[PDB]
Amino acid sequence: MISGLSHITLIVKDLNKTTAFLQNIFNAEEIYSLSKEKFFLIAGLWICIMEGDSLQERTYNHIAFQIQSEEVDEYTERIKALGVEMKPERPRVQGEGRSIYFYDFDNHLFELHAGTLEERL
Amino acid sequence: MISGLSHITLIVKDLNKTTAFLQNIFNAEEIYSLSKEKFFLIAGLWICIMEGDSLQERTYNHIAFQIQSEEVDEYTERIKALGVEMKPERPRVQGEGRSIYFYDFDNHLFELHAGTLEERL
Repeated sequence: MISGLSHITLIVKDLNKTTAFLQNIFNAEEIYSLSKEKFFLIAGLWICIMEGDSLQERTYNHIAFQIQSEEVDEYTERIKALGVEMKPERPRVQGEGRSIYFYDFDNHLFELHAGTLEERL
Repeated sequence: MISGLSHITLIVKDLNKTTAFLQNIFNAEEIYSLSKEKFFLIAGLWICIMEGDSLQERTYNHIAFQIQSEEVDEYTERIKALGVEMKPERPRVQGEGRSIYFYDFDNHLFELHAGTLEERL
């Protein structure tokens, strides 16, 4: 059996810049910083960031984090207030919960979803 | 606080084909199958697969799953035995554990790593 997820590794052009973004929105705790890179825990999740022009084009391939209903509006606020790229919010299926999509500086699509797979069925 | 991860969504050209791959290697349990898509649990992990030519180029952006030391060789075997693209294995820091990298059919890089972030520091 595969244990769980080990980590997600993401490649970004500016390190420091992505960092502030992460610890601002996702509130990542850094673990530490040869080759320039940094580790983070986001919602107990091992995220690794490596510097590099590896940012090929925008796709629907994305990571969704679980937030909670009341948080959606507050989180919308935060993302806007960092001037990060944030799509307008579409209503799903009033029983499928809400989602917000926004990018980091490096073509990375993020979703904040609210409403468990469990109920999502 | 962000709860955990909600799900990772991946875009693949052939659905059925990716599927077999997933449930073969990662042993994903399907949850179910408008628009063609399928859900899976991989190591208690909500993975969603959507059909689409959205497979922009190969990068180091990747997902690593946690496996265990003894499994490494067996898992190497499996990946080879599906004829999926698998990089040759590099020894890391004899105290940083081992890793294996391989692609799905759609420029998706996967890592199977063995050895906790905890000890990885």
